[PDB]
Amino acid sequence: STDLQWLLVRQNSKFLQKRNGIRLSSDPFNNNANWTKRHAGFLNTKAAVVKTKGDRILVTTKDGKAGNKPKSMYKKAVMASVVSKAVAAVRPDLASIASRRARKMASTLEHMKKVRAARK
Amino acid sequence: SVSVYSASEDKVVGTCPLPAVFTAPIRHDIVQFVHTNMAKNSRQAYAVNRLSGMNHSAESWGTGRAVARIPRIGGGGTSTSGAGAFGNMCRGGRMFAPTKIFRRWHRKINLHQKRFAVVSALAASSVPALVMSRGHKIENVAEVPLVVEDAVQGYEKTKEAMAFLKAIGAVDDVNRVNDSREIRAGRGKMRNRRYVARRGPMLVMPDNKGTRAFRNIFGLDLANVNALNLLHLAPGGHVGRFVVWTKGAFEKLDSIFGTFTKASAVKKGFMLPAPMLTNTDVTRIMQSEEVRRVLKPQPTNGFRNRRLRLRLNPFQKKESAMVKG
Amino acid sequence: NHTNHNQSRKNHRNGIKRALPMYLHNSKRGSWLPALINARRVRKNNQKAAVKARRERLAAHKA
Amino acid sequence: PTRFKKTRHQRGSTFCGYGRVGKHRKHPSGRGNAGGQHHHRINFDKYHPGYFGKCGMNHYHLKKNPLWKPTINLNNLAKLIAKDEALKAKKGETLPVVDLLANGYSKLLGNGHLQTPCIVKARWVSKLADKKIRKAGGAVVLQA
Amino acid sequence: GVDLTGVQKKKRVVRHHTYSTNPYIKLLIKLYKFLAQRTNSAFNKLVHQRLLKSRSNRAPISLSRIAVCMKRKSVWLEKGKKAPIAVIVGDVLDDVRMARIPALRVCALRFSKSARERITGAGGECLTFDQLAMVAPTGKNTFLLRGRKSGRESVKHFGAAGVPGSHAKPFTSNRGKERQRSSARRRAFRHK
Amino acid sequence: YGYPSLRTVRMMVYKRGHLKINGQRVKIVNNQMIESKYNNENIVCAEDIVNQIY
Amino acid sequence: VKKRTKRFTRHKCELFPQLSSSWRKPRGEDSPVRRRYKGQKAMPNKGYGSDRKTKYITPSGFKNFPIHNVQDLYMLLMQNRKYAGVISHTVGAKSRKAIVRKAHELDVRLING
RNA sequence: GCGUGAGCGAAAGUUUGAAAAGCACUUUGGAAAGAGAGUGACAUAGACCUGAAGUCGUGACAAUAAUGGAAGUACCUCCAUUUCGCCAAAACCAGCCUCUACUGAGCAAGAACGAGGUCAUGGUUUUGGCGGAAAUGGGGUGCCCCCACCCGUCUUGAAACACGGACCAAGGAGUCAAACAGACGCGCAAGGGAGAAGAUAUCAGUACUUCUCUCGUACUGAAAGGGAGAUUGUGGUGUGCACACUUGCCCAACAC
RNA sequence: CCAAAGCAAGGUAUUAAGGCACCAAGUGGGCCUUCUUCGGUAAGCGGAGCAGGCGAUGCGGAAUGAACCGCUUAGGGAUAUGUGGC
RNA sequence: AGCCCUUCCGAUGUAGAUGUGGCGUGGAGGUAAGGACGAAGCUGAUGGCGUGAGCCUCAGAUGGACCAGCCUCUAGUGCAGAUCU
RNA sequence: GGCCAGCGAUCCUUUGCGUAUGAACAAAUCAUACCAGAGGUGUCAGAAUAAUUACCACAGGGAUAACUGGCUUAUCCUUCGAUGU
Ligand SMILES: [Mg+2]
Ligand SMILES: [Mg+2]
Ligand SMILES: [Mg+2]
Ligand SMILES: [Mg+2]
Ligand SMILES: [Mg+2]
Ligand SMILES: [Mg+2]
Ligand SMILES: [Mg+2]
Ligand SMILES: [Mg+2]
Ligand SMILES: [Mg+2]
Ligand SMILES: [Mg+2]
Ligand SMILES: [Mg+2]
Ligand SMILES: [Mg+2]
Ligand SMILES: [Mg+2]
Ligand SMILES: [Mg+2]
Ligand SMILES: [Mg+2]
Ligand SMILES: [Mg+2]
Ligand SMILES: [Mg+2]
Ligand SMILES: [Mg+2]
Ligand SMILES: [Mg+2]
Ligand SMILES: [Mg+2]
Repeated sequence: STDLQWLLVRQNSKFLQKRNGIRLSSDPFNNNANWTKRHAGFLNTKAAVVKTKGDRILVTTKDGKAGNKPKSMYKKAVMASVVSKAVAAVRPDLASIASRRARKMASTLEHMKKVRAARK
Repeated sequence: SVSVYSASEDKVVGTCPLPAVFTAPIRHDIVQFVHTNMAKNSRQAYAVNRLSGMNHSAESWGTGRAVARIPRIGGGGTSTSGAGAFGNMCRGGRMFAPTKIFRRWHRKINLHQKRFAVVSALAASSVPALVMSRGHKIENVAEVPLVVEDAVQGYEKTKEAMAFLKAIGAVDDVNRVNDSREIRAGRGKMRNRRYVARRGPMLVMPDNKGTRAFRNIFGLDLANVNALNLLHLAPGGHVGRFVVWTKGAFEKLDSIFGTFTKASAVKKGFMLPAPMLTNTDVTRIMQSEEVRRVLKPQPTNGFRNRRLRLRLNPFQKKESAMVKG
Repeated sequence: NHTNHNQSRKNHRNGIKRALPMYLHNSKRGSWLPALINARRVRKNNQKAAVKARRERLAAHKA
Repeated sequence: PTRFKKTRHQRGSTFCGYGRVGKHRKHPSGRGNAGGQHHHRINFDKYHPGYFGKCGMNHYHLKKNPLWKPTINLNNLAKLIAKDEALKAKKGETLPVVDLLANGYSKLLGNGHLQTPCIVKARWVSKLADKKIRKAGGAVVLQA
Repeated sequence: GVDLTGVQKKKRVVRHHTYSTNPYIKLLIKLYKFLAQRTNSAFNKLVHQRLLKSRSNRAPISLSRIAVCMKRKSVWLEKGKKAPIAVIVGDVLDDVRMARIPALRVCALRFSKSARERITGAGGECLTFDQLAMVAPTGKNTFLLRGRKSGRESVKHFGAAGVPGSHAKPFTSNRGKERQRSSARRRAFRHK
Repeated sequence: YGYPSLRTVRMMVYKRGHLKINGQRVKIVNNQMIESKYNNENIVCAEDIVNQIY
Repeated sequence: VKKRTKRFTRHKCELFPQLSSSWRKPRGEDSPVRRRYKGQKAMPNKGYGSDRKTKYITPSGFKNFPIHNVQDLYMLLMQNRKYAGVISHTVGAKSRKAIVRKAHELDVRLING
């Protein structure tokens, strides 16, 4: 189970980034890069992420139904509480953060269009 | 159960049940304890010469000569004459505790813990989170455990095999290795360790006849089911390696390690250790309805502050009214 | 030299431990023997009636 | 592991736990067991009371193989009998037979409450074992 | 600026975390730490603290000693009361000296392969603390037990042998070395 | 030492008064605080305290 | 607002060029510093611990977090008001061009951009 | 190299550079050398990688027993951060603090009103000042006032007229083995474990196993020797978690 | 036990977490002082009893002082004190 | 760099004991990453962080090619003092 | 036993006492053992021990003399990796 796995990868894993004594996750699927069981979605039976996808917000999801078939264990879906509505569809507790990342993904996307355009 | 993806292509060639070994307990501490001690057996004696630093004639000049009483090399006509000698502190002198050829270089591990460990590190490779956790790029992998068609060992040419690795999606973790290769940091490089590179997928052949094309194909370690090595199953002593089981190597993986309920046919009376927990996710229990039912469901100075005193002594205002006059 | 200084201090650190309670190491043994031997004869009979008593309570409890 | 020695903890604390006074020497008393009858007398007498002296008859050239008489109690004969074979053993019926030399035992001490009969087959027996073993309806048969 | 005399001496030394490296103990402490805090039950508070103990202080119990202590407990139970679960925070070991045992329902960290088979040969369940929590979240008719530790051979060595009251076992590779004439010996008995 | 006046008792109990609670040194602030400490139908007020200690 | 802003220097580092300024606890009965006479240097102790919610916080207000490559920046994407990437000293000026025009696009702070 | 000798016995990295391309030629000098020039990507790479400390020279600068601590301030800051927010001041609320009675004029005596203080107290802003610079912080140097006995050491006692202490760099001291023990971790558990060795597959490793052996499950006696259940089951009793039931059973454990 | 069934024996104020075990170190030159003494002509002397100290501990004070006085000690601020002062 | 918050009590200390997701060193199994757009080393009114051991950054008008992080393993592992060499 | 002081390990010897061992077997002898005394360690919790060194030596000691200051009228406080009578 995940209770056991997390207690295995907790002291070390590819994803733990214990730098300067600070501990952030390199995990693709973590939302706030906080090395926590709530978030370590690579580990969780179910998981949700709200990364950008070329201007578009992307909301990768991982219902457990796929089980252990990594090639297809994760299911993307491109797309502001609506994204949170999708993420809660799989992980209800992740949603409050999944909304707030999903926003900050938007301000980043707006901020960089301002920056990428200003780089001209 | 587990589908057996063909080497030739994406399509599965059929399904096989998980051998009970993958259901076996994952105990990282034993994989670590066994790995730690097991890695010492590869290990090789070093020692200083029996009589280094001590190969001189030396005597202390005694006291009464305005010099420390360390032994001094005698004679004359040389730079080393009168030079201190033998003590660990001196040049050319002896090391503190000279190294011996009879250090305990190697270790005993109980045959059972060595087995508890190979079990736990295979069971740890059945779990994609642990296996991608340790470093492997498993994102293209069709499934974990990745069992694969038996004729994958029929390959002769190396690029027959390279075609196979892309098919099963393993090549992204083999690219992980070819790219991970560089000159070792530190001294180890002038000690025949000049190149370090990351562990990649461990193909596991049914028997010795499979290897040829998969030799040389760098970043692809080969393994034999009939001699699985915990030094390879848990590199670094961390469980979770990526293993490409061959279908033949996989189906006989309970013939080797046995069930929780049935002895190994090769390892004597060995039998998979019973989980300490029948229900290994404690958090699901705590949140269970059977368990939820039983759960248990400004002023400082009180004498001079007016509101504080009126609170401690409700009658105080009825008393202060008495004070007027 | 024989000064007893710092001794009652060093002794009252872990207190003067008070003596064992009378209900503990209450061995007889070196007790005036003839009494001691008759006491065995009674205590052994207490045991046969203690056990005989529990055998009673169970048979009584089959009801 | 050198990492874990308190050698490594007290790097910096000048006397490595041996004390500023009363300095860590060499052999502040003698080598080994020196003064077992002198300045370490209080020590051996407290802890190793029988240590000094002689107690009995000598046995020149002892041969322990002839002396080899390992024992199994009645209470432990289930260790030898197959649990499957031992399943039904009425005293008046057929019994499991248990050679004890095969199993590495020589005498048969008659300890606890045997109750399942067996025909134990052993070199030696206790006064109480052959009695108990019979009263259970089993039988020791002497062998060598 | 405070008398503290006798305060430090009253400080207790207790384990507050397991030294066990075993992951499952930690999922098992994770449970009963929770369950001990979130329930009013004193059973969870015992299973939780014992679970934090040394394997020294978690002594194994004979299945023989469960069958004894259990029937001795259950024999008095009023008819139609099923017997208590026999929880132990330790290993449960088979006993050759008791071939036939009652359909016990033992619950322990670990079972010998012999204990587990005899336990099920009697038809008794051999359940873990996981479903102990799921069947007895509270210690409801559990019968928590401990394995013995006085007969442990380490404690036979406690004290001195040479001291008159004592029957400590002297440390000796050589049994015949410190053997002694009856005359020269410490007095066996001595009143405290 | 001496014989406190009723006023001296008030000031200490109201100003400097601290209950032991779960071994905690707890500043008196509520009569709720006092009735919980003293499970005693007699001792409820901080006025109960000042009468007792006077 | 720090307890102590000064280093706790080793006693008599100033007289002996070889001694590093780095702290060693004084020993020797007669050490003026461990006997803690008032005119002497101080020793470090638990009491100089910094306030614990302002601890590790650089005057920028960020906690520094090491960064080595452009991927690390996303470890700070969602907590960019709490952590500030400090690019490692040994990343190339090459790669730093890439970390920096990307640490700009993401709104993550960098201590040495 | 040393010693009559037996014998003792060093230091030394040619690690310039990719290559010698190892500075031709001009110029001063008797020369060594210097100034140019040249080679090379670099010659503060020049017969030499790096290039520390300490020491010294020099320039500039602050300055006027040592060191040191505390706190400021003066000046400087190739530093940090912040601002285009920083310094202030006032207010409000809270907190906090300070500032009759009896008696025969006195006390052993109680509050009240009123007012003040304060953010190195909490919360409420307001208002101004400053904004290539400002601002806070750090750093440096000096000063001021103040504090301050050289450290290590054995010792009852060290600033000692007690020992060791010129500088710096590199080195330097609880190690390895083994036998016990306790503790802690792990494995299995009335068993545990192998060792030597073998057999195999592929690499002094891993995997595998026979047969044994060994510690243990039984102790005791000098020894011959003998060798432990109770009246389908805790030998009893006392005190004894938990649970059960409104006392039972008691685990362990101690005691008898 | 008694002559005996009765006797004997075993059985139906303030405060404060108590006890027990294991392993192990350092230590085993002490010194001063309080009071009490003993020896010594006397001592900054030898010896003890008691307690407290220094040792191992600063800080504040007695101008100065190992042990006197006050107070004993995390990093700081306000307040108020202690011994001592003005 | 404590899951968060709340309240309470303690804090000296030689010999000594113990703790420490305590510091730091050479090496190893791992992981992750860096480097001729300049590694290590060294220099530093380079600041920053940490009670601290220390780490980090800046700058070299230093260097010239290796190498930090993290978990595990290891040790010939930390020096003002030995009339130390 | 004569109140209370009047006495002593291990090894060994020796004496007694009631079987045991001398291990291929057996008896006798011898020896050993158990067991209980005795022989003694008076340095009395128990090595078996003469001087000398100014020819002397080493490790230390101001734990300890002379000496050197102090105190007192001898102490042993400083100093024995040296304070010139
Ligand atoms: Mg050498
Ligand atoms: Mg040499
Ligand atoms: Mg003495
Ligand atoms: Mg210390
Ligand atoms: Mg020690
Ligand atoms: Mg010394
Ligand atoms: Mg000593
Ligand atoms: Mg001494
Ligand atoms: Mg013998
Ligand atoms: Mg026992
Ligand atoms: Mg050079
Ligand atoms: Mg002295
Ligand atoms: Mg035994
Ligand atoms: Mg003063
Ligand atoms: Mg402390
Ligand atoms: Mg080394
Ligand atoms: Mg400088
Ligand atoms: Mg060393
Ligand atoms: Mg004596
Ligand atoms: Mg003296």
